[PDB]
Amino acid sequence: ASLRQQVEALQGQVQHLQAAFSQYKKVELFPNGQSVGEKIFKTAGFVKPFTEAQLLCTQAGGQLASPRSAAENAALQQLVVAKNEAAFLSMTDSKTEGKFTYPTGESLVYSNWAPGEPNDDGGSEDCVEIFTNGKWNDRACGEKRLVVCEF
Amino acid sequence: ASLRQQVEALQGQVQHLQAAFSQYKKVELFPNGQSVGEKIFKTAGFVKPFTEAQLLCTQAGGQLASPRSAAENAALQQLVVAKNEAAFLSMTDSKTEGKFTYPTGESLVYSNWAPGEPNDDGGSEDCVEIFTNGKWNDRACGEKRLVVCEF
Amino acid sequence: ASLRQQVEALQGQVQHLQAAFSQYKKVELFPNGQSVGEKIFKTAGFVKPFTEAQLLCTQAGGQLASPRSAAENAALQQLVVAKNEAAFLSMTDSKTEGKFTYPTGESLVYSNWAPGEPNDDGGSEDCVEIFTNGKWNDRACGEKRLVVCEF
Ligand SMILES: OC[C@H]1O[C@H](O[C@H]2[C@H](O)[C@@H](O)[C@@H](O[C@H]3[C@H](O)[C@@H](O)[C@H](O)O[C@@H]3CO)O[C@@H]2CO)[C@H](O)[C@@H](O)[C@@H]1O
Ligand SMILES: OC[C@H]1O[C@H](O[C@H]2[C@H](O)[C@@H](O)[C@@H](O[C@H]3[C@H](O)[C@@H](O)[C@H](O)O[C@@H]3CO)O[C@@H]2CO)[C@H](O)[C@@H](O)[C@@H]1O
Ligand SMILES: OC[C@H]1O[C@H](O[C@H]2[C@H](O)[C@@H](O)[C@@H](O[C@H]3[C@H](O)[C@@H](O)[C@H](O)O[C@@H]3CO)O[C@@H]2CO)[C@H](O)[C@@H](O)[C@@H]1O
Ligand SMILES: [Ca+2]
Ligand SMILES: [Ca+2]
Ligand SMILES: [Ca+2]
Ligand SMILES: [Ca+2]
Ligand SMILES: [Ca+2]
Ligand SMILES: [Ca+2]
Ligand SMILES: [Ca+2]
Ligand SMILES: [Ca+2]
Ligand SMILES: [Ca+2]
Repeated sequence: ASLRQQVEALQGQVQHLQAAFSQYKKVELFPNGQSVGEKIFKTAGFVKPFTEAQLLCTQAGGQLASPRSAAENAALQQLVVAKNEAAFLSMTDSKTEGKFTYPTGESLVYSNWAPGEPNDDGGSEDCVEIFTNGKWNDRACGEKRLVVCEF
Repeated sequence: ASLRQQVEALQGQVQHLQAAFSQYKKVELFPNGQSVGEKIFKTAGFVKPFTEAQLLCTQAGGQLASPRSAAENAALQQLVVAKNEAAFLSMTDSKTEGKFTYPTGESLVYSNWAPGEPNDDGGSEDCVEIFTNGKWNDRACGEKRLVVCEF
Repeated sequence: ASLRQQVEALQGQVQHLQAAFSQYKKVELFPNGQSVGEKIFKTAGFVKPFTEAQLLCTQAGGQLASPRSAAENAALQQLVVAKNEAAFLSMTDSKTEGKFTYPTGESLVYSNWAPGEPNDDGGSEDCVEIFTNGKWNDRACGEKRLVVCEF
């Protein structure tokens, strides 16, 4: 009997937490975050070469932005447009030229390559950048692009 | 009766969440947010013209800062002072000159105008900025001011 | 006794909340915060003299970074390195020259002084800064250093 009362009490505490937290979710994502589905993109707000950008995301418990649908790509694009800086995606073809994969090693399930890309320009573009127009282009990993991680 | 040991686990989970959530709130608000009552003000840390600022807040799930009491205005003022950048409020008299209203449409229920304001200087001041001193002044919507949203 | 089904329900809500909270926490800390044990360090991203930095942290419900172990120091070093700006710690020897203490008055339980430090150079170094290499140096409280608070 006391348990039924203890349960109701917990119900009230949970409802409170749920409500308060929903508000802080909005506050937190402003202005550098974007929620799409169960994924959250967040930009560090600055540019870094691929290797450094990758380390920043992984050490933070996430990974570089990896849009796997038109919906996610559009969400990521909003951050890129807002910062007016193209960003690096997580995928590369460093292992096998022409074969882009996620950090897991799996093949792409979605892509939004600009016409003619990837073209491995100069024979040395193994990373991927997303333009403010939302399209993808393979680019030199040594370049510095906006750091956007996904969680 | 095993339900009793399960309730005990739940109680522990909720207390842990209450403690973690409270700590997280302080972290989030530092150093660009202010909690006042049920409202939360948060600055984007940069400036933008009115239209742009308004869009940013709306798309983020909130709206431009709309202080409705001396208490809210003081909370907002802290952010303005910290950043040393005057900010736009959500209110405007763009529809009917001389009559400032909220994004919703209702008339002002609180105001903290500087002496002599609003004066529609140049016959073209329909937006509202709040100075580091906390006072309000009607200013051209085309000017760039600190973006501060409320949630 | 559908209380067993009622407990099942809350079990699900609490776990759903635990998952969302864990995700938003990681997002929150990227890229200006660092979690170590139950402590959370977060930098404001800018510099301020000691008194102003201390006030910012206290007003935020926390205090200046106070590394109490090699683990916490390394965590704080990450933020300093990321911003490439030495930061102030909370400890000072203002009360009794030579004896550094925490805001509570307790003497240090951990230190990471650089060789030759602390030296009270010039006869007036009562604050402490942590370099990008993680070592400490007593420095004039009037200098402006990175603001990092702990919650
Ligand atoms: O530098 C190596 C890359 O060089 C070429 O890329 C050019 C595009 O050809 C050029 O049009 C422009 O791309 C912009 C695109 O037209 C625009 O719609 C979008 O919003 O932003 C893009 C980025 O500014 O500039 C890029 C170079 O930055 C080449 O096509 C590409 O394959 C090479 O990797
Ligand atoms: O530019 C159009 C506005 O021009 C006039 O505003 C001036 C004030 O007259 C001037 O004193 C100064 O206001 C500052 C105020 O005195 C100070 O206490 C506060 O902390 O900051 C204010 C902003 O710097 O500058 C403003 C212009 O920015 C005119 O009075 C106003 O109605 C016109 O809209
Ligand atoms: O200004 C008062 C301090 O002056 C002296 O400090 C110097 C060091 O002597 C100098 O080597 C350099 O320290 C750097 C340290 O060698 C390096 O490993 C670390 O990553 O960064 C340090 C800071 O750039 O600069 C400091 C001054 O900033 C004096 O030794 C010290 O006791 C005085 O307080
Ligand atoms: Ca290659
Ligand atoms: Ca390639
Ligand atoms: Ca290319
Ligand atoms: Ca008008
Ligand atoms: Ca007007
Ligand atoms: Ca005016
Ligand atoms: Ca002294
Ligand atoms: Ca001293
Ligand atoms: Ca010294």
